[PDB]
Amino acid sequence: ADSFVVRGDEVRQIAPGQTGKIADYNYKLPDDFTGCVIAWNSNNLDSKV
Amino acid sequence: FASVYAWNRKRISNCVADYSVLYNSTSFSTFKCYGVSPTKLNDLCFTNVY
Ligand SMILES: *[C@@H]1O[C@H](CO)[C@@H](O)[C@H](O)[C@H]1NC(C)=O
Repeated sequence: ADSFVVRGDEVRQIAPGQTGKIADYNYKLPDDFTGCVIAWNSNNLDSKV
Repeated sequence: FASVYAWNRKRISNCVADYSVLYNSTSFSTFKCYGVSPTKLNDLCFTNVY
């Protein structure tokens, strides 16, 4: 299980074959990756005034 | 920008498509490609970009 926190617009980059800023410099998946990807909003936990 | 019923078309030529300078300014919610994989964009040269 690999866990992290990313912006809501960059959730689409956590997929095989994607490109962008997260997929190029931060976290990249293999082309023959097997397994699942789960992502949920946490605005009431990781954000503060 | 232009309205959707009067969408603006612009020709692009004689340039180098780096697209890494957009990482600081804007974040794209939708980005799809048809006929070419996104990871192969840095290894290609195009003919008429519109
Ligand atoms: C662009 O990057 C600089 C530092 O590299 C940063 O201070 C600035 O906020 C960035 N631009 C935007 C619109 O966030």
